[PDB]
Amino acid sequence: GSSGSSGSDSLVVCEVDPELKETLRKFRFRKETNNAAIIMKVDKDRQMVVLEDELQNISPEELKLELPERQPRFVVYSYKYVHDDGRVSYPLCFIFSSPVGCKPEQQMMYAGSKNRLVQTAELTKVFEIRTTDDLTETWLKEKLASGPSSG
Repeated sequence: GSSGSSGSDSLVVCEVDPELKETLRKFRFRKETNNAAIIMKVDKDRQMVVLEDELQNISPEELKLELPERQPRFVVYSYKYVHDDGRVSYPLCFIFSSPVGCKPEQQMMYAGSKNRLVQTAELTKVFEIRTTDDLTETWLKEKLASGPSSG
């Protein structure tokens, strides 16, 4: 992690909207049993993270399509992993949608509030996708299984 440059230690960290905070607490304990995703954004007007969209019964291939191509935002995908003996749990993870074609003025808004939004949802698993394309059934199940491959 050398490639890159920095200067001052401060960003435009945003708060965790009250209307959203619940969305997370509920998502983690929702009355569902399928794969669902939650895309949240940050309003520059209220410098606070607010829900943007919520899709249910969607695969790791559709979410990537729902995401933009040059706009940073938060995304909480809930996959369903099975065992074998007859046990299946849904390992909720935090998918940070951060493309390489967006502006450094916005990306920061999410890069600085990311920890805040995540910490709010209480997600022990957080991943960063360099691009929607990355968000693939595999690239996803790979992180859950047991860490990705190299890097």
